[PDB]
Amino acid sequence: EFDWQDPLVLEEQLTTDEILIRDTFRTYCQERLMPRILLANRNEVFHREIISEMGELGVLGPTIKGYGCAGVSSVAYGLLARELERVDSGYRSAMSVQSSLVMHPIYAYGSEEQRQKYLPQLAKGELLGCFGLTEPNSGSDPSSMETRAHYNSSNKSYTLNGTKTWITNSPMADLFVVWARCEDGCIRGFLLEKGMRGLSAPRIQGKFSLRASATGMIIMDGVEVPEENVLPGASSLGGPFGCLNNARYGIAWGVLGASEFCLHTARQYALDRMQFGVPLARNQLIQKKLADMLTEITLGLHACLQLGRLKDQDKAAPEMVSLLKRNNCGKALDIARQARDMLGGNGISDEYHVIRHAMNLEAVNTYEGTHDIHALILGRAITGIQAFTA
Amino acid sequence: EFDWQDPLVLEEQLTTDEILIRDTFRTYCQERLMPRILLANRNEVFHREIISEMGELGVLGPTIKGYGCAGVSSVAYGLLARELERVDSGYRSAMSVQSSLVMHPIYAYGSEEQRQKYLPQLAKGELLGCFGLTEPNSGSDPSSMETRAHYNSSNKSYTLNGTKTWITNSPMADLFVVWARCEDGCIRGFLLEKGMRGLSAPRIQGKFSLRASATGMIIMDGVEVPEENVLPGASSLGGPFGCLNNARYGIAWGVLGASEFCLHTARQYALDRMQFGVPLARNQLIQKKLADMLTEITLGLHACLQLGRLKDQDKAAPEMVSLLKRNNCGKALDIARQARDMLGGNGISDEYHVIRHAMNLEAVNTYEGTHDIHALILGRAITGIQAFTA
Amino acid sequence: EFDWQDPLVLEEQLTTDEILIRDTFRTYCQERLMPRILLANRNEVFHREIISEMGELGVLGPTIKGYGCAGVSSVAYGLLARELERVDSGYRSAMSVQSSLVMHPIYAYGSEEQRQKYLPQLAKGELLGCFGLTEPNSGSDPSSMETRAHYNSSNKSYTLNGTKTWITNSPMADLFVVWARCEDGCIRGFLLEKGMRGLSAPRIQGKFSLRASATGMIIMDGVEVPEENVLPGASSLGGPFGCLNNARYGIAWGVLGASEFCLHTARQYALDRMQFGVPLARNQLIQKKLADMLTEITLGLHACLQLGRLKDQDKAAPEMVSLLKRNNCGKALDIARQARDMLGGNGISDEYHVIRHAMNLEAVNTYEGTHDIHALILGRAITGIQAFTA
Amino acid sequence: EFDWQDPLVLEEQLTTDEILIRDTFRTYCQERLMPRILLANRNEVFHREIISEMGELGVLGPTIKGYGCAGVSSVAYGLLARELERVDSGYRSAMSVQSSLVMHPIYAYGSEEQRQKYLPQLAKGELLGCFGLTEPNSGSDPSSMETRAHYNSSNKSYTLNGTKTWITNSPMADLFVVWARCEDGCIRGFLLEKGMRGLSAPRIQGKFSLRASATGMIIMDGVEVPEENVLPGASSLGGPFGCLNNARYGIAWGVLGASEFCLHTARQYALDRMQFGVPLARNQLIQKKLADMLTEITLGLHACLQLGRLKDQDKAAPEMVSLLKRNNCGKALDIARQARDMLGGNGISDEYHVIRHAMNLEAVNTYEGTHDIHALILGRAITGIQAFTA
Ligand SMILES: Cc1cc2nc3c(=O)[nH]c(=O)nc-3n(C[C@H](O)[C@H](O)[C@H](O)COP(=O)(O)OP(=O)(O)OC[C@H]3O[C@@H](n4cnc5c(N)ncnc54)[C@H](O)[C@@H]3O)c2cc1C
Ligand SMILES: Cc1cc2nc3c(=O)[nH]c(=O)nc-3n(C[C@H](O)[C@H](O)[C@H](O)COP(=O)(O)OP(=O)(O)OC[C@H]3O[C@@H](n4cnc5c(N)ncnc54)[C@H](O)[C@@H]3O)c2cc1C
Ligand SMILES: Cc1cc2nc3c(=O)[nH]c(=O)nc-3n(C[C@H](O)[C@H](O)[C@H](O)COP(=O)(O)OP(=O)(O)OC[C@H]3O[C@@H](n4cnc5c(N)ncnc54)[C@H](O)[C@@H]3O)c2cc1C
Ligand SMILES: Cc1cc2nc3c(=O)[nH]c(=O)nc-3n(C[C@H](O)[C@H](O)[C@H](O)COP(=O)(O)OP(=O)(O)OC[C@H]3O[C@@H](n4cnc5c(N)ncnc54)[C@H](O)[C@@H]3O)c2cc1C
Repeated sequence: EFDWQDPLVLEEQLTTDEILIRDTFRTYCQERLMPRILLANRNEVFHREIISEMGELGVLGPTIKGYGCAGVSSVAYGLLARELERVDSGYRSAMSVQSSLVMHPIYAYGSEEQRQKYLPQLAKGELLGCFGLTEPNSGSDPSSMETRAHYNSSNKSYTLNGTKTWITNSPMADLFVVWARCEDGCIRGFLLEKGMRGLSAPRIQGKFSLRASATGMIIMDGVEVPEENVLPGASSLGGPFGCLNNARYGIAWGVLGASEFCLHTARQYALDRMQFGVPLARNQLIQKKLADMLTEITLGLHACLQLGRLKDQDKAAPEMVSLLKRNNCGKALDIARQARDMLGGNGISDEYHVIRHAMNLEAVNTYEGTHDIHALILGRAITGIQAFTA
Repeated sequence: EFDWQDPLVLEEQLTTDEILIRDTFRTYCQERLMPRILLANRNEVFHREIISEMGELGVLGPTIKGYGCAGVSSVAYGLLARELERVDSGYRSAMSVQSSLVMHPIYAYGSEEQRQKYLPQLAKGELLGCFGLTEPNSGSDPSSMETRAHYNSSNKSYTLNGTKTWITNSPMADLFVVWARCEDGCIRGFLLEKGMRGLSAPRIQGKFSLRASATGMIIMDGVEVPEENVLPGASSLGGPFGCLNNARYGIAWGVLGASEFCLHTARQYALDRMQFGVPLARNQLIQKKLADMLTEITLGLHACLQLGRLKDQDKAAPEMVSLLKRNNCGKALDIARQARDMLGGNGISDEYHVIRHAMNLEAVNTYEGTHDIHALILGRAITGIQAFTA
Repeated sequence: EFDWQDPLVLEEQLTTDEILIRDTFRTYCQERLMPRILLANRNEVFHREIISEMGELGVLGPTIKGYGCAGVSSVAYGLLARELERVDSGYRSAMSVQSSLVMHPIYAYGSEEQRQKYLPQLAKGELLGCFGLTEPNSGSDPSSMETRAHYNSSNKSYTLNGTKTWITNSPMADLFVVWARCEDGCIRGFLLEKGMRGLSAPRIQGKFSLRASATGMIIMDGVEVPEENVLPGASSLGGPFGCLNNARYGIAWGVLGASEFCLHTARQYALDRMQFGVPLARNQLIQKKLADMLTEITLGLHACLQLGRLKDQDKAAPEMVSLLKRNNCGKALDIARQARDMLGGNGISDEYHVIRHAMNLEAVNTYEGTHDIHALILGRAITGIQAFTA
Repeated sequence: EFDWQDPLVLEEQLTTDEILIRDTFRTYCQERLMPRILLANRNEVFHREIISEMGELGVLGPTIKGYGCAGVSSVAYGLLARELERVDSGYRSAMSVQSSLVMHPIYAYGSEEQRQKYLPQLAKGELLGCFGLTEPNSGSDPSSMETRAHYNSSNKSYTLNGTKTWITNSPMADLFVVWARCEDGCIRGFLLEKGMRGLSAPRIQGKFSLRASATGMIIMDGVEVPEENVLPGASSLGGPFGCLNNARYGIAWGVLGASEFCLHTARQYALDRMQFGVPLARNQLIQKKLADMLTEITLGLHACLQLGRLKDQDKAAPEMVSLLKRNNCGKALDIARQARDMLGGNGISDEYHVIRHAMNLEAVNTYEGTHDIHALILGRAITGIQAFTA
């Protein structure tokens, strides 16, 4: 009766459509993505085609209704993220950005003109987007951003000056969703396009996490943005923070995919690998580790399902997402690390993949809110007292 | 939108009946049990009346259909356990025994005569029962039990000899469900009654955990048991192990009640207690602890709900129960310990209750399968390889 | 070559005198203290005689030179604390107070008259002292104390008003060293004596930690203190904090005694206790725990030795003591908890002693600076930035 | 008085020579090694010159007396390892191999001819050596090695067949110390030299740990070894295990260097980096982490000193080394991981170095005995019962 691959029977909680979506995508991930990841991660190569392929599959911005989007459930989105990360976090990162940080904001805060113009191309993967929020001196604290947008009443345009750093996709992006503080004090979102004079996106080197993902900066040297390129629905941090919650939800699901991959790899290895005349799996010390991995993965999976259902009922609060994002990323990191220890020397070889996941989850536990920041977010909600600053 | 008392909205997952049952019982627990626990735990006093009271409420053996039992869902049973333990583990222990270790076996493995005869009295709390499995040299390993039952073909009866130890309720029990190895090699269950010649149940002293619970031994000096007092439905360890899973399920839910109590107490204390001119809740170190407690409690609550639903569909496997029992008891223990540290000096006073829960959860994490035994149970299920012995 | 009872050979680091002192005291502790601890802890009984006995042995205020004191090394003091706590923390607490919190301050900040008058009696155990610093609203933050001392220029005396709580020895104390804020803003130390009008010391009930220790309050209802009873060498928090470091040093050593006791008990139990046809010690899960316990104990022992040597050279800084106090108390707590889990059901019985140590170490990790406060103390020293307040 | 860079004043425990040695080497490491590590690690480049340079400095095989070796203390050796690893584990690995796994065995188990012939060249870095013990199917269990050596009575030589894997330095080694099982059942050590027919040493690719170190295999296709190339002092596992303890001792010290580097980097970063209008160092959550790092580093440093002193007195047992190797490597890993989390996004860049140490320590915690194997080694010593196998 017990199936270690699905202890609490998540399967019977999914709809036929969700199950169908998951399996279909899984096939694509295993057939087209797994075979390119080894060298991609080793030589820091991101295949632009990947976005086009996922575009044809209609996986980009799946929860969006209309504009060429699937219009599927939040749970389906979570299931998609899990299958992508089961392969690699870098790949899932590229998809999170396109879906939740680029398409979503244009959909929720954009004008109908902007939706009509960008969504269809983004959905089909014709345009690669990026989300510019973080800056050299503004990470956990967005109120410290220095990127400014000055209004030109005569030209009915804005002039942007600033630097965004650690931006996923920027080096090969076509559309840039940038957040800058305005003269009125409010921070707004601007749509920039490659080619605009004064806009640069150099690549960041020396990464030892999310190597199969393109990461760069966004340097704006007096970039002039037409008024029509401004997002009319966002005013102050609420716009970005809102988008952030959608990306974080996808992340809470995704890391479970990476964990499951690590669990499966460690398990099979423990059964195949022999020392002292028996398989490693025969040892108590080894079995306890496997039990811990399965336990944490399971608790996170069913919690994510619940959040996904609440989300579709418009009953999901940002704190809920922080709770699972923080929990799953932290737990996922520990799992990948244990798995690495379990494969011994072979574990430091990327040929065995676990080392790649352990490295990748390092970055995942940091971006979209650090583990400690999310704790403080929960702390504020629990006590009603803010403790970020002094 | 966010309610820290129910982060993922468990409430909307419960039926009106379940909610009604929970609240009704909660009222009883807060009005009748909380007021007696301070001194009960301090002076090791178990109020026999408690079983009668719960009997009138019809909370005893709630999942049983007929025989004067409520016939409620597994989730309802879990909800009941949670409210009882929110008060004290010792109290919930007395109820777990009566319901899952005494009534359940008589219901599933007993003859119709035994059901008709015992269930109604047990349901109303007229009879206090106990479950005798563990022995001085047989704890984590039941195959080592030395209690033997010899058959008397002439009298059509059995003669039992042995010692059961660390038995909840034994000192004031009326009915004893004892497990002994038979001459044929199979271990069977026998129903003994206070008064039988050769049967003794002395109390155990020096307990510093579950003090409000009566704990003793069961000494059998050639006790003669009529054949009709044997449970015809059990043959070898499967009978007790089966019952054990039902008790463990209730335990997985219960410890969450104790955790929630500790969380609420620590939280309120952090808000009321002031040092350095501000409430303790203002400190980052304090807020992280609260965030961790809420996180673990939440993951366990929704996992338990899922298990409860599967259980009512007859799709629950023993491994599922081990996973949650091990997880929730371990996590609950850490939570009570953190809470104790958070109340400082006052935390070692039973007047603040947290110290009582921390002590109680010590025993809970040990009985009904130790934390490590459950890991091995999961390990066997995951690898297909047994690692209990060498 | 390897001796698990002393992995890094601490023995060859001790002087013949230190070794002699340790063994002599050990004999007393095992012969006179161990036999009374079971019931003492169970019924909350502190034997006043214990202080007289240690007085005859000359163990009280051992580092003090003259006044009938041994005048031994700091390491000897640490060794003494370790042997006392190997028996019980409550007992070591009574000795820490007498030696470091009562005798030391009178020795360092007192007038020659006060030394001549009190030290000899305290050294011989004729007088039982206590240290009154903590108050209901002043624990981790001493600047919040409300006990005030008003000067009476005419009578050349002070009038004290306030309440000290959670004070070790107060219910049966003869001498009270109380700290109160003065009209000039500075906090001074006053010597009070039982019998003074307005002075009350009721006992605290409901303790589930350090039960063999007498703990009470110090209520001062307009107590008049002669000027000669004021400690001329202390002015503001430096006096108490200075004394505190001496007590904390003894604590860092002591908890290692309790840990060693828990390690030895768990080890022997694992060898004697059999399940699954072999001793528990045969299991990998069990052996890892023992390895962890030995490792932490060893690291702490040699660190304490080093601190002790520096101390005698007047090169010990308060931060050094915080580091070891915080480390050893935290680690000791984990060790006792693991040991308790290792003895299973029997572990919750005080007959097996481990449960007593686990409970006791709860209080030890809280008093003389909480685990988190000491972290902040280290944090300030490392960064040069204070983070206690906001 | 308190200096966070040396809490317990290790400095006053070192001799003038040891201090002189440390500082002299430190200068070399910071001036010649630090500047090459960034790209070395990034592009997997090991500079052969490094061994020549350390050879001129006389740091190779420092504890050896004569043969052109320094003949310094064990503590000096530890101090050297700490300064090397403060730069990079890969670099220290190359030195550990040359000193403890190549020079030491030739010194202790070799013939005078072999010493005269190899030591002088190894000491000056003229020859690069490697230690071949591990095989594809023989890691934690050496008794499973398949490399065999057949004796040729006629030629008075041996023929070796087998494969060694994960061997540090092999791809550019001149001398190979290989261990093979003989026909008599005993395993002996053979000295091979590059150029011998049938000997191959291909490089291993895909490493994501110790990248600045050359790692390869040793394939022996019927390699013929003269009798004079056999180590006359080793017979069965004792030879390699003996050498292993010397390398492990150096490792226990070394990882503390990497930890200190991570602590210093995280600390400075916390002081320079600002968010929410204050330096990160102002936050409680940040300060606790720093306190933990300093605590563990300190406990390990003084324990290592003690072991080093015992070693020079020939009183060091293998278990002592396991205890510190296991402890320091495990703790060092946690420290590097925390530091990485503390630098946020920048932490995944090798430009900030912490990510390199975290990756490197992964391998260090695995080789020379895994964390769990060392636990079992301690477990056997503590209980007298072996638990490696079943
Ligand atoms: C691979 C990768 C891809 C990324 N892609 C994008 C992208 O597409 N778009 C984008 O906008 N950003 C992106 N980012 C950046 C991510 O959003 C930011 O890295 C994160 O928000 C940045 O904070 P920080 O790195 O400056 O960390 P900081 O937090 O400033 O500093 C690091 C440490 O400080 C701690 N800390 C901070 N404040 C406090 C406090 N008040 N109390 C206690 N502890 C505190 C943190 O928890 C952490 O441990 C990416 C980052 C990475 C690594
Ligand atoms: C308050 C209380 C009430 C109880 N009430 C009842 C009752 O009503 N009815 C009843 O039948 N029993 C009862 N029990 C007993 C409980 O069921 C048993 O205590 C538990 O099953 C007993 O095992 P043990 O205590 O002997 O532990 P043991 O496991 O024998 O030993 C303790 C340690 O050994 C470890 N260990 C054991 N085997 C292995 C292995 N193969 N590998 C690795 N580690 C191992 C355990 O995990 C544990 O840490 C009660 C116990 C308590 C404390
Ligand atoms: C058995 C026993 C015997 C004692 N004997 C004596 C005695 O003889 N003499 C005496 O003077 N005292 C004595 N004490 C009291 C001890 O000195 C005090 O209990 C301790 O200093 C009191 O602080 P608190 O209990 O109020 O804790 P509080 O710290 O006020 O509150 C508890 C929690 O708040 C946390 N906290 C507090 N401030 C901060 C902050 N700024 N940031 C983050 N976290 C914070 C603490 O770390 C802790 O977890 C005794 C206590 C006990 C339990
Ligand atoms: C960078 C690097 C450099 C190296 N350089 C050298 C060198 O120069 N010379 C050399 O000889 N070797 C070298 N090695 C290899 C090192 O000595 C071996 O990797 C280690 O001994 C190999 O064991 P394994 O990798 O097969 O692990 P295995 O232990 O076989 O398997 C991995 C896991 O199994 C666990 N495990 C194994 N047995 C048990 C048991 N009985 N009970 C419970 N758990 C168990 C381990 O603890 C571990 O977590 C190097 C390795 C690396 C990564």
